[PDB]
Amino acid sequence: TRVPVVGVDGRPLMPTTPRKARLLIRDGLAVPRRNKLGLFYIQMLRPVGTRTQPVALAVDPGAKYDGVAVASHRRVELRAMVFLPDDVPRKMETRRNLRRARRYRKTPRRPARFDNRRRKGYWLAPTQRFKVEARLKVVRELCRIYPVQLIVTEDVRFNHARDRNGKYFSTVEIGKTLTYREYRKLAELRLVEVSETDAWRERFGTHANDAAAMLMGVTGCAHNPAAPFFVWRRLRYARRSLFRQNPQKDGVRPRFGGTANGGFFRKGDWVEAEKAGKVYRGWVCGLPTETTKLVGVADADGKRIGQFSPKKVRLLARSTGFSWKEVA
RNA sequence: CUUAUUAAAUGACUUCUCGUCAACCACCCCUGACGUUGGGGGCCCGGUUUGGCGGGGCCGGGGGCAACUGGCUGACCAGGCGGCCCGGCCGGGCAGGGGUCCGCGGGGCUACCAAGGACUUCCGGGUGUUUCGCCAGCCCGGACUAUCUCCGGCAGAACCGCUCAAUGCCGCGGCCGCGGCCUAAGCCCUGCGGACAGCGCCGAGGCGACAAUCACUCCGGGAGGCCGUGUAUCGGC
DNA sequence: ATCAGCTCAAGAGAAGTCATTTAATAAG
DNA sequence: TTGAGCTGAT
Ligand SMILES: [Mg+2]
Ligand SMILES: [Mg+2]
Repeated sequence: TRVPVVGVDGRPLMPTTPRKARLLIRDGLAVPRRNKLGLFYIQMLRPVGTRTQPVALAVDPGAKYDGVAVASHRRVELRAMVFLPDDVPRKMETRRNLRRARRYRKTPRRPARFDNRRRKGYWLAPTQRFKVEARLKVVRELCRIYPVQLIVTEDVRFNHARDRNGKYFSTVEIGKTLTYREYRKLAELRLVEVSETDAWRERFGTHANDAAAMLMGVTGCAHNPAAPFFVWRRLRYARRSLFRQNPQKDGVRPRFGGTANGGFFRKGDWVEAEKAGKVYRGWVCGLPTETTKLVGVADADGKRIGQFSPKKVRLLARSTGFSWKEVA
């Protein structure tokens, strides 16, 4: 196991051992820290030598989930898996339907204006902006704590003109130029063909393994089966839909969404909670209200653990946007 | 790299409307005290007529066992903002004057650096869970008309409403000698009648930050290399 | 008097037109 | 995807 180290100037250093991590914290020379992805690291409180060896990052994008791996010049140091749960198209469809009904029943007749709705600069649909921004944040937060010098990614391609079914390629092809533009600001980029990915996978023998095979290809590092495996997913909430849509008996509409409501906790926050004499660490599914004076907490995969008394919940970290999960 | 063809992804405007909830009126049915009056119900699902969607009229079945419906009004983010009015920037409010589409008609103009506006361009504003902050989308104002972006109609077409359905037809110029004259189904303005609204616009979308984040093994507070600035997988024994 | 376990319901669609980004191919 | 209702228990 290795602990990432970050210098007083904000550069990543080379990773150190857990023993050095312990003693640097104990002696007060460095502060322990967690990344936005929850990865533990240490920030120095002293200048130290800045010499580092090569480190490379690989990202193998999928539609539903991605593989990520980090390798030193010697070995793979990390494997990870990233989930993006495809929530935005339904949310935009429901918002569109509600807008259409609202305008129908609440506005006069209005002119149809569709001929000249020009778009200025580069454009992406909200779903593709969502997935690009998530993948960029993952990469950008990995490059924050590791001395990444090279980014490796497969350049997905599909012949849409000859096969109509290609949905799960379109969702990853679209937005690639913005991704590649943003990648090159972090580190030098090596694009990889799908055939090269296949060849390296078959040579060396969870899709983080495929991203690791792209590393073993480009940089020749050894495989590391003992490397830790992490699961990360973007947190999803009902951000502005404050109430349920259909009026129920006597015309009531129950409240639904909102990430903040003037309380202490907020839905993205990471918390430790007690219930039935047992301790849980999780993320705030639900907020206290005048009637429902409980905090809903969910596990790393987004399923609610339960509802908790607000006295028994301790705030660990405010919303990072991600959950995290180490796989034993 | 410009333009085009095919195919995916998912964003916008508009029309038509389902779905949910609530109140009142009219009619019908079961049942109760003695036609007056009182409790409750009058519901669903599938098929069909159309190019298609929603009403309506038919066909059939379920579930009740009681046969099986009309009219009309209000609500579906919380709220925010603009126009104008009344009282004294706070309180209350929608009278006036605006917005769009359709039918018939008129005035001025022009043939693509068009007619001359704006879903063009530039600047700015409203809205957009919030602890703070940013963005997408929509809408609006002023300044020009921006290094150029955009501007139509008929049939099919009906039991009704809407719709550029598949398809078919027209206009996107004509005439003369690059230039000139003329003229629209194109551009600007506008009259009378009808439709939507009852004063309008935006509200169910994406995200950043937060030090409360103190780890990993292993013993029973400590251990899990010393040095090259107490980083290092690189170098040194 | 309040903690914990278990349960419940939850808005959706046709059509006209238009617009980006990413393929494979044209033609310049 | 999340607030809220209901019950049993101490
Ligand atoms: Mg707000
Ligand atoms: Mg047609």
